[PDB]
Amino acid sequence: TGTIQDVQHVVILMQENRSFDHYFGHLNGVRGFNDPRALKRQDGKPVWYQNYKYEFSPYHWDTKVTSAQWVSSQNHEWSAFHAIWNQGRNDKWMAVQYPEAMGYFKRGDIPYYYALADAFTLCEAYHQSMMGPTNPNRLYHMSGRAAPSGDGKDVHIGNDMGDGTIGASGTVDWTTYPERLSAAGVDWRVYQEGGYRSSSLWYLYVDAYWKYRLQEQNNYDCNALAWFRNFKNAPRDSDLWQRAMLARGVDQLRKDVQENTLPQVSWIVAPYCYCEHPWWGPSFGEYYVTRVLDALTSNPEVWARTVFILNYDEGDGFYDHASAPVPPWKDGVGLSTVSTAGEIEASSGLPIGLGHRVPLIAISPWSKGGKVSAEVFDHTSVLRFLERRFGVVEENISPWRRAVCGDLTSLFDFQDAGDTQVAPDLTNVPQSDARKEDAYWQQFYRPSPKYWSYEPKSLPGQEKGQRPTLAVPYQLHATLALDIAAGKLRLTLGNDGMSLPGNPQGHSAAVFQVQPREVGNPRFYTVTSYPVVQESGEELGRTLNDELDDLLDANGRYAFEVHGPNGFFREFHGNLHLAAQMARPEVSVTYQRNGNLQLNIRNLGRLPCSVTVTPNPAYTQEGSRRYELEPNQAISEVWLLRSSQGWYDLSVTASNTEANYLRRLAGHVETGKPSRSDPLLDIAAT
Ligand SMILES: [Ca+2]
Repeated sequence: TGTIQDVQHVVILMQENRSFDHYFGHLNGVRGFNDPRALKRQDGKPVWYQNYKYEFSPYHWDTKVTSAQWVSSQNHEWSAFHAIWNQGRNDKWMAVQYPEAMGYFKRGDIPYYYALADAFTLCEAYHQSMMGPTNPNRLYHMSGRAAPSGDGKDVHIGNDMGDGTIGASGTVDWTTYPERLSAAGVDWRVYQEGGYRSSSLWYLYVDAYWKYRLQEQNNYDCNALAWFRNFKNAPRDSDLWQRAMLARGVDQLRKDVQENTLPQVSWIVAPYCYCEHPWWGPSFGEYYVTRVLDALTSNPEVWARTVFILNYDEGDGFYDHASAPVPPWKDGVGLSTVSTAGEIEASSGLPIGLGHRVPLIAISPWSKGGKVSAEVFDHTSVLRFLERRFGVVEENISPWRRAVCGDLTSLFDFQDAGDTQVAPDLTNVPQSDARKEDAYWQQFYRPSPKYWSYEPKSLPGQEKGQRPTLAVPYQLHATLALDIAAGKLRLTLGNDGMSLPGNPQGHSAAVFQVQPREVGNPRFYTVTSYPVVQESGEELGRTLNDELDDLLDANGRYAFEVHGPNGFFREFHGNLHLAAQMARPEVSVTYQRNGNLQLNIRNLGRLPCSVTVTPNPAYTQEGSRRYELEPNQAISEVWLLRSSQGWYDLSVTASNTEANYLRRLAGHVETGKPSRSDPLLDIAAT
């Protein structure tokens, strides 16, 4: 016992069109509306201000007075999503969307979801695989690739795949993971209220004037297994059609749980009235989650070996501030040690994914405590988790997606059981029934939310408090060097990977985003903790060297930021041409074993200079330290960080040096053990 194999039943529930900051932008301990490493626009304001001939900012939807649970969905086409992305700038959020997409909810509107988040594990770095519509994301979730072949050509980007119910009438013909599950011999099933032709336009997309209330019989064509040739043309009495595509119910799920005959792996699909789609409120999705939870938790033996994973397909047009890792798509935009075959759209040329943030909640006896996990995951991580548990490896996973995204084994603590019960409120259906009842009956008639009448006087804050967080394998180095001969900027990016209890040795892949504050274009890098054998016989990995030639101005001015995973910040400023003929310092880092930090300052110049280190006042109260460093000199300093929860933000300045010269270092020391969240989140952003 005590391993991943102890898990026996796995349930996957997948809702629609809810971004991260829309739900948990206020929750304490998450990288929410007050991320201190927020992206900065060209004008110098943080990205929380968006310019569309006027200044737009996020605002709090207050269901107690308006109808925020009934808002029409926005436009989230592929072109719209990529124009939002803007090749890493992420600043045209209001260019294509509409103002109402900037709203966010609070605990007063969704008590059930916030109770779940406070009680169960939440991922704040979960990204959608394709920056596009629903079906391709669900195609990735059910197959692991949205193309007939893994060469990057003919990848579906619009929407054709379907079952001829709500306008989607296509058929795709590559190997699907449930087929591998059937071939292997693992019991799998799909829970939905109806099969073929259950959903109807006449029922759901005509405002449903006859009912407009509830439909517990259809499935909204969200079954991605039904779009494949083998399934769509399987024998009517065949095993595949029995296991996958039929009519079932959540009451039958409760019956199966109480009979100790739960299918090993269950895809739970939702009816349209409950699947969180913007035509319907989050309260209905809460009620369905309550039904699933009370059905599942109705037995000790079943709950002692069950893992329930709730996630969403895409974030729709709802606002999210982070910028997702992406693979290089042309020249002059960075290099990756791992071959990006099949990850780049051939016709368009821009990369497919990954995309913005969507919530992921893990409910299991091994996933309590209200923890927050900073590793980056995509839809393929679920299939990789099934691979890790059952051993059936899906080859359809693109190599870049295999390297970048994790396998969800870092969320759960399998060294124990923790088989305790769950709070009575979340399993108590009738109060959630009351919430659904007065949500439909009251918030229906309230006026709709605007932005021209509910403009915010300030950017939204965050709930007070920290949360314990889970260890991540990312430890990074980013050093800058100036070529005194060629006058170029050389960036050394490095990774090692942290050993984990869930990761036997510590394979990991990190993505770096380099943001030009003044001039240039964002440049992305992918490094890995293991060697990668390139097609030419080389051995890439563990270290990358790049040259930032195009960032320089006409007079040598350079000013840029280096981002990453888990709040890795390195801000570099200065100038080059005049810097040649006097001294210059350089800053290097070393992660001590016991969670402390070591800072080394290296001088190769010609005259002595004084260098002062002044930490941010929030983390610690000891004073700045200054050293008079000579030419060809170096000194090392040990910085204690246990009282700051193992986070650092240092500003290194110097005298007798160039103007505008300033170095900024910031991040979290990774040691392989769970720790707390960032203390700086609850400090007001502006
Ligand atoms: Ca969707």
